[PDB]
Amino acid sequence: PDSLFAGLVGEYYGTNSQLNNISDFRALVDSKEADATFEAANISYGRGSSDVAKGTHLQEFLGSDASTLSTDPGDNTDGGIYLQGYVYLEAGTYNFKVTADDGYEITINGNPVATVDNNQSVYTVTHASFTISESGYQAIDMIWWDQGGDYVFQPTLSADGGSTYFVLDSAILSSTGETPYT
Ligand SMILES: OC[C@@H](O)[C@H]1O[C@@H](O)[C@H](O)[C@@H]1O
Ligand SMILES: [Ca+2]
Ligand SMILES: [Ca+2]
Ligand SMILES: [Ca+2]
Ligand SMILES: [Ca+2]
Ligand SMILES: [Ca+2]
Ligand SMILES: [Ca+2]
Repeated sequence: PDSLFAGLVGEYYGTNSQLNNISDFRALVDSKEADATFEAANISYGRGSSDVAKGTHLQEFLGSDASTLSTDPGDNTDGGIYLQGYVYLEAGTYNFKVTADDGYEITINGNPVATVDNNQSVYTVTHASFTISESGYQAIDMIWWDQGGDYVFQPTLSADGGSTYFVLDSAILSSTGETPYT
């Protein structure tokens, strides 16, 4: 049985090779078991400096969510996270606005909805809108990585045409698509 919690299933991977793009991070994910798992219940991480994969920087980055880490990973030069689960969204139009260093990819119901396929110092991108056809728990996954240096990841979502944005957190996240009461 997979645990039911109000969050996404989180996996952290570190490496001593360079992460330049999404494909490099996905290859890392596919190469081994996660270096740590966690519950991603408040997806607003960092900012910090001096490499996410070093020392206690991952704990600092994950903040509130770090108390669910399965282990304290050892040092690596580069690292990132893979998150997967469900998010409750009513039918309608939405768009992401993401602050990040380095890059990332977010997909909903299998379709990319926010992508930066390269390294970058902290930058905020307002992404194009997408539609949700039916209200309910939508499948969502996220990739984010740090190639080194500074690191931050905050993917906010608007349901009202960019007037207001919210962080994805325990109000609407579900690890399995069942309703959490936690
Ligand atoms: O590639 C752009 C560049 O600024 C990279 O160096 C870093 O320190 C920063 O966090 C970013 O990853
Ligand atoms: Ca894996
Ligand atoms: Ca560590
Ligand atoms: Ca924090
Ligand atoms: Ca906590
Ligand atoms: Ca690197
Ligand atoms: Ca960086």
